[PDB]
Amino acid sequence: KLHEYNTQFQEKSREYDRLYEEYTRTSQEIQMKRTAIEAFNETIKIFEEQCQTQERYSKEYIEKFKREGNEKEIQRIMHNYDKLKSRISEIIDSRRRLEEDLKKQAAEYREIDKRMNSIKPDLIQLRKTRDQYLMKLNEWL
Amino acid sequence: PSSGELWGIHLMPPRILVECLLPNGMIVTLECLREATLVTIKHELFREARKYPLHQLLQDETSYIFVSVTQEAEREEFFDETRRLCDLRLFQPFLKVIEPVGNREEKILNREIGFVIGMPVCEFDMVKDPEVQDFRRNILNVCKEAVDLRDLNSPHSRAMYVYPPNVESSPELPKHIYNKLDKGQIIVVIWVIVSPNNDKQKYTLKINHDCVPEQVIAEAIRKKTRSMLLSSEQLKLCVLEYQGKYILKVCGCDEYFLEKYPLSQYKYIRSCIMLGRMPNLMLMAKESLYSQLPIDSFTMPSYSRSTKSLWVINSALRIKILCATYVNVNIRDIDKIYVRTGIYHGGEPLCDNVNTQRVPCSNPRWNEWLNYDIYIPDLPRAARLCLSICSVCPLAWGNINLFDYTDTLVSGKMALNLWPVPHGLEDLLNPIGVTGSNPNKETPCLELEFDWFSSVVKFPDMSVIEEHANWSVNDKEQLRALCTRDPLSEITEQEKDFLWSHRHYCVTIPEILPKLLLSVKWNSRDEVAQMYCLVKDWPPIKPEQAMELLDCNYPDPMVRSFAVRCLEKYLTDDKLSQYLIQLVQVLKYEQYLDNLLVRFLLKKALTNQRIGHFFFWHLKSEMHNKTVSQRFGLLLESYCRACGMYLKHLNRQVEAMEKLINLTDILKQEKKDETQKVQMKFLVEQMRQPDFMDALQGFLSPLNPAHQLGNLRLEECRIMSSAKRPLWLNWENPDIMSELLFQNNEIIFKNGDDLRQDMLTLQIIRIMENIWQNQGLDLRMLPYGCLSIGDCVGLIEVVRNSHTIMQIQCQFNSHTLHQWLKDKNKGEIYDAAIDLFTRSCAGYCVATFILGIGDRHNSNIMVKDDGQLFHIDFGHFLDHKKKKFGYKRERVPFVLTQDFLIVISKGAQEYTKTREFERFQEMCYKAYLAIRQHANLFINLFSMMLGSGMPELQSFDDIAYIRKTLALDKTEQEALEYFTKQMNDAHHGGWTTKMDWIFHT
Ligand SMILES: Cc1cc([C@H](C)Nc2ccccc2)c2oc(N3CCOCC3)cc(=O)c2c1
Ligand SMILES: Cc1cc([C@H](C)Nc2ccccc2)c2oc(N3CCOCC3)cc(=O)c2c1
Repeated sequence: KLHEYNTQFQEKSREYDRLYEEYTRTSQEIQMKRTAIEAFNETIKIFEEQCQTQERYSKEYIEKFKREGNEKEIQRIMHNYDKLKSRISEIIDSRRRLEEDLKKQAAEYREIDKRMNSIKPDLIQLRKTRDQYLMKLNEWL
Repeated sequence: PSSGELWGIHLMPPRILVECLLPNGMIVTLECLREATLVTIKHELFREARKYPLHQLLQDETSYIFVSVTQEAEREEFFDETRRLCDLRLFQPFLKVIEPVGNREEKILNREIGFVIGMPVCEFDMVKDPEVQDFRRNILNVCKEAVDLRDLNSPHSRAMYVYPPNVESSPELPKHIYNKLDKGQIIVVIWVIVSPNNDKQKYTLKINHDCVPEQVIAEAIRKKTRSMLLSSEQLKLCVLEYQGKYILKVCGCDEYFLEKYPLSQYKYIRSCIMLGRMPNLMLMAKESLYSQLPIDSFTMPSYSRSTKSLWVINSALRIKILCATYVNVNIRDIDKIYVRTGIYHGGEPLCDNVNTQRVPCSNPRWNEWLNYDIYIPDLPRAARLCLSICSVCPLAWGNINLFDYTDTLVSGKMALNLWPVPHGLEDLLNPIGVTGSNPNKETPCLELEFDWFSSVVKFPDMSVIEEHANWSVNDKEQLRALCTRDPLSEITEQEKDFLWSHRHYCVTIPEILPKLLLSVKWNSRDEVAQMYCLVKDWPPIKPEQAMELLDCNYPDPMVRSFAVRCLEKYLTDDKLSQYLIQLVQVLKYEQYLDNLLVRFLLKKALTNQRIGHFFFWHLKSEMHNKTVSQRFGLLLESYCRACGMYLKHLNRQVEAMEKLINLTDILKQEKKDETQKVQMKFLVEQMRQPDFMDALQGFLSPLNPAHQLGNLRLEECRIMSSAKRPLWLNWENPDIMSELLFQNNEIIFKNGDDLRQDMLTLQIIRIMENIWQNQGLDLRMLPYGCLSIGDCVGLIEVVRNSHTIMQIQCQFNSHTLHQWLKDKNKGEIYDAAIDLFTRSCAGYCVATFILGIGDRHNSNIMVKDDGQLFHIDFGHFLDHKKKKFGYKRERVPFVLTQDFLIVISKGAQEYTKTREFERFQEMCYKAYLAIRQHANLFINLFSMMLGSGMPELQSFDDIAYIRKTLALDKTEQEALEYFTKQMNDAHHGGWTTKMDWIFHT
């Protein structure tokens, strides 16, 4: 029965293709996202450096106002530091969320490898199982 | 690894908020248009910086520059302020303002090399390894040697690197082309613009086809001058002194005749001759071409800063397989693992071996010394280890050069990140695969330990080997029928022994080298040394048969040296450009980055920027691909330094294609899966925005830099049904003589489809046309141009006035096709238009048969109004369908034979047994058998491409199909029989007049 092993062959074969297409399509989003992780790390690095320049250049001015009892001007300076560190919180929340999708892809990728290897050898048999039936009569398709 | 305008957003809003980080230490959110230039943003920010605190301690805006994080994650310092926000390829919308310290504004403005190239140059700096660093530096020595060459003779040498002559090589005309002339001479119209109205004054001329442009100028001179009356001696002085003060340009495109070639030898003209159209040239002031070609300007960069012999060692080769890292399958469903090894030279030398089937899948350890049975001194230079971590199937594979690029034998411990197995590979080990650690570190990592000996072991050099080579040192005559043979034929052990036996005798039949080389026990020492001695002083061979020796089966440095030496002696700049596709993919097999081939190609790319142009694009095509990403990276960088000003123009186009890539990515994925109507007002409205008009107007065409893409027609630009979302684009030809050649440059841009097969097939097609032409058959193909610019991104040349047979045949009637072509070629032009069809058809028939172009159809074939048919959209290539079934399966007969035979035999009721059909049928016989005698060139061209991940060409058995299509063991007549029998074979791609396949009755 070729009609019997053609049903196995086409099922294992054409699932390997849905499986191999999810392999290399996932694999791209893996390295894609990971290099976005890298860009996040340089953005959080630069935003910390801007944050460290306020606390430098602010020292002498912020004191000068405290002395003169300005308050209204002191509150504008801090309002800007308030934006600054708030936006670096968002970068980090955004980084962490992408950090997991990466880990999640780590898991679900390895599982596509697992089952991709599982399909390989059992397909290797089914193909040369069909050799047994080379015994006009091309119609059992 | 990225795409579009911002991380995750394919396309910026019409206006976005961008966080500007000032140096006064404060954040200035600023409202911007996506179009806006950096010069205008800075300016606008700095007005708004006054309304924030600490506004006084900021400096003037022109004492500052922007910096941000690019989508490939790195601090880009935006020195060029032309640029627009959308083109900045930012990660997040924010900008740091800094003082532009870290000078060489000029040198730091070669983060355009990093854009055009595909990988940022910073990455190469921050790379360990000596070979990579050694390469970048030493390769600059090839670049000086280029720039110096192209600059000695400064006016002319320059205008020859840009704008080299497009010459067909061999002046000698085929006599069937020559007769089309008339008295061995040809008519030619020479145009000239004049001061006021751009007044196009013409001057027509009959002149000897074989004369050089210099002379054509002089004939022009006579015509214009000698209307007015003057002496013979005067004309002859006027030529003398002004003959060479002019040059000749083809009308319509930047392709000049700057060289003393026979006018027929220029491709433009010989094309005009056989095609039977009249060449229109433009006479230009020599001075005005030269004046508008800049300075060469090459300056070099930052990167310019106790051992034994191998033969002393007296032991077998052994290798400790230590332990893996991890491997991804579940314990229960199959749980036995073993590392299969084997040393190689292309095809196996040492009788290889496995390792103990110990299968701790939990913790793959072995710690066993695998002892191979080869003596360490016998090891050839190209010796290399291959391996894989297999299962009770391959799983993960890898390869290792047993010698450094320094000639040092590897010693001691080292890890090797393994590759995954290709789709259609089942064969355990993989030796035709690339050699090195997987750059992807998140992969199976297997550890090794080689032996360390007393001190560092090195492979001997030439002179010492030649000492050992000298120390060691009819019906046989008609076994040169060994070298009249296809290269994938195989040879028996007697045939190997015979070849080897009579090797000294061999030097006078230089053709046989690839078979002699194949008959050397590489696992010898003595034999290889005698061989190294022969190949040193072997007599040179034809470019084509020598470039076999650069394929994956000849991995020895000595061998390949000889191949390249052949190449630089023969192999014209014509035929180099022809086979360029093949030579770039064959680098993939060269062990070390700095090899004589990479040198030769780079010099040629910098000697001739027409080669350079494709040499660049062909390399950038494979830049997504990590196998060669490193190798092609460093090479492509070195092209980009030495190319002079073409880097302005490569940039212009790489930015253009990127805009298209990302635009079509919106139409595919993004919320753009609906009507033609919605996508065409979106696309056409998007294309009107400034950033866009500038990226895709005024630049050169990647298919051919000769034609300038001018303005978009835009009203002519549209999208195909197909869910690839391919674009049909129309540009103006902004030439003054636009209207003489092409006024429409139309191009098909395409995502999704791997254009690489089309790109190869269309190359093969052209070669067949040349073989047939030079043989005196006039089977006219149409090998339209088509370049793959990347990963399933491509460009396709649009043939004007063509139609698909479908459009043309839409009750239905088989005559329909013919009774239309008749209508388009009325009365006097009829017998001529059917000749074209019949020849066209015959060629494409025999061509597609040989290559086994995938199941063909109604919209696969096209026909121009004049009657020339041509095939498009080849895709799935040489058989290949056979992989889906695994059998010599029946397929749909070529149903169109009916429509075609009616056009071939004119409106004939009966057409199978006509005077006309014999004439066609003959042509197909002639053309088929013609290719047979040039068979090997094809087998070689395909085998050079094994490297590329083309799914149809991932083994040698794939190529072997061309042996089956040709006659393999068969002799001319036998082969003509096989052909006809396979052509008249119904349910096997052919035709009968049963007219009832399908059902049978
Ligand atoms: C899917 C597809 C479609 C076409 C048609 C003829 N052109 C088309 C392309 C994009 C939008 C609308 C039409 C094609 O036309 C061409 N031709 C265009 C005519 O000159 C020769 C190449 C090649 C193709 O590979 C090809 C592929
Ligand atoms: C007019 C005409 C006729 C044929 C017939 C079926 N082949 C044929 C040609 C010469 C002698 C005998 C048969 C053709 O066969 C083909 N086949 C040839 C087999 O491979 C697929 C394409 C293509 C044609 O365009 C084609 C065109």
